[PDB]
Amino acid sequence: AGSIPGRRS
Amino acid sequence: AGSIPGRRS
Amino acid sequence: MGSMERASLIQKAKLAEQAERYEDMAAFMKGAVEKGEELSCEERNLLSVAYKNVVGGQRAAWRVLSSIEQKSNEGPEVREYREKVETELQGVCDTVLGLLDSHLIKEAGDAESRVFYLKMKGDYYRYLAEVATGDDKKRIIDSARSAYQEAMDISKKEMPPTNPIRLGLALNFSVFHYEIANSPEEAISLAKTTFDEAMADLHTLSEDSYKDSTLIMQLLRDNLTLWT
Amino acid sequence: MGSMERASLIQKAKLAEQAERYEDMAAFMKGAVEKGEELSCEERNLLSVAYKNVVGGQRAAWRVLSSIEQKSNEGPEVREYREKVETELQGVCDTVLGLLDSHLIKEAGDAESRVFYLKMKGDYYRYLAEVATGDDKKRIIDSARSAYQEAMDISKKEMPPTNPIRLGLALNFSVFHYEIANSPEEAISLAKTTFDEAMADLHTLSEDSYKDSTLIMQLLRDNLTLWT
Ligand SMILES: *Cc1ccc(S(=O)(=O)N2CCC(O)CC2)cc1
Ligand SMILES: *Cc1ccc(S(=O)(=O)N2CCC(O)CC2)cc1
Ligand SMILES: [Ca+2]
Ligand SMILES: [Ca+2]
Ligand SMILES: [Cl-]
Ligand SMILES: [Cl-]
Ligand SMILES: [Cl-]
Ligand SMILES: [Cl-]
Repeated sequence: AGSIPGRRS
Repeated sequence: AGSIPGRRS
Repeated sequence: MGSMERASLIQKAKLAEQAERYEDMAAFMKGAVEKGEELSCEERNLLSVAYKNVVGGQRAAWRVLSSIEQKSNEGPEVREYREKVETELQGVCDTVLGLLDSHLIKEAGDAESRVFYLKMKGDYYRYLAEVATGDDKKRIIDSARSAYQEAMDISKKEMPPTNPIRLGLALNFSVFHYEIANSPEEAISLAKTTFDEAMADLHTLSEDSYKDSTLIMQLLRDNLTLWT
Repeated sequence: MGSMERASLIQKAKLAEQAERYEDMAAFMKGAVEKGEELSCEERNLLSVAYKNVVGGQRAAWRVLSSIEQKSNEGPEVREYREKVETELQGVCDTVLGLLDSHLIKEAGDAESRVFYLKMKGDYYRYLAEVATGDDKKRIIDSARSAYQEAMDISKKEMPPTNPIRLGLALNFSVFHYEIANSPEEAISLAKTTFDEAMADLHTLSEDSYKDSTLIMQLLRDNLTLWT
């Protein structure tokens, strides 16, 4: 299952 | 130009 | 970073992101938060991106080490090194939680800022829960749940169902239900309802907002495909 | 890492590589070197892999920052942050060079170990040269050249032309000639002669050695394709 990647502005 | 990647044992 | 100007810290955080120097990015953004002013939308995203990258690398390393350790359980070095990485991960989570507690959440009055920070609070308690055992696991799980629930309550009252932060909050809370709380049915129900209510609101959006919302909806659908 | 056993440091370096924790890997291998015993073939590779990954990330960040800085030259923050990354990169190179000088090279009597360490010495002086300016650039360039040349002289006397370390040394020295020393013709000649002499020796190799040698030969050919 994936959460928000959230690693790029 | 590439040198030896050298980043994996 | 007390001697550096706030604006210089923000500028350097943006440079560190371009250079893929996420530890530096996080340190610059911690310094910016500690100047004591509220953060703009863009600055909140820089803070979040920085720490998500730092803790994401730690979590991936912890999972590799925990897998090796479990296989060896089928000298002390694997456990010792997993413990070292785990302590560093917990320290980063504690640092982010401390920024949120001193004083980002209490100064956040608009729904957009308050939801964003409460979602972060849920996420960093969830990362603590991933490595916790036993009874401290219980209290950490409840802290994550409570943060996400407060964020959900505000988001449902104050934001449209397509708002990307509302969508990402629901996505991450659904992951919490599935992976942490042992509530796969709650995870599936939340993802389904979120997806459906967003779909019904897409007609209100511009082309650019539509792209933002549908990108996160696809993540909800990807989880539903895996879970059902 | 003075209180940790040598064998535990090596074991943890291998775990850190699997976890993609290259800074930890390098610290474990530095501790292992500082125990004062010579390194085995496998341990030399762990040391090299660790530092190549650390300095590789720094070099990539420095190039991003230097590009932004040059575009701005067509406040002080870009230069300050490039300088910060540059200083950290120079510190890592100095650390590796200091391990080689105290005392890995002087204790290396077999050709395989001595060539490996002198190739490392050339490489870390080359990384210093990439960020150096002016006259200190000259002396750093000469230190790289001298290390590579000594390694080449030993390798040509003591190793077959297909030996992977001899091949990688020649590849990296050719890159030095092309990118650092402003000697593209010397770079092309060295890569061509190295490739041709290796090709003529492939018939002597087992299937596994053939794969090892041909992989590096392909890198020489890839550079020749770009340079000619
Ligand atoms: C939790 C979360 C993080 C990031 C996003 S986003 O990538 O859609 N984006 C929303 C608009 C803002 O600029 C912040 C980043 C959604 C949810
Ligand atoms: C400089 C250099 C590094 C690595 C290699 S390698 O990947 O072919 N390999 C050679 C055999 C040893 O096990 C060391 C690693 C070649 C050159
Ligand atoms: Ca100021
Ligand atoms: Ca001992
Ligand atoms: Cl450890
Ligand atoms: Cl406020
Ligand atoms: Cl700086
Ligand atoms: Cl010796």
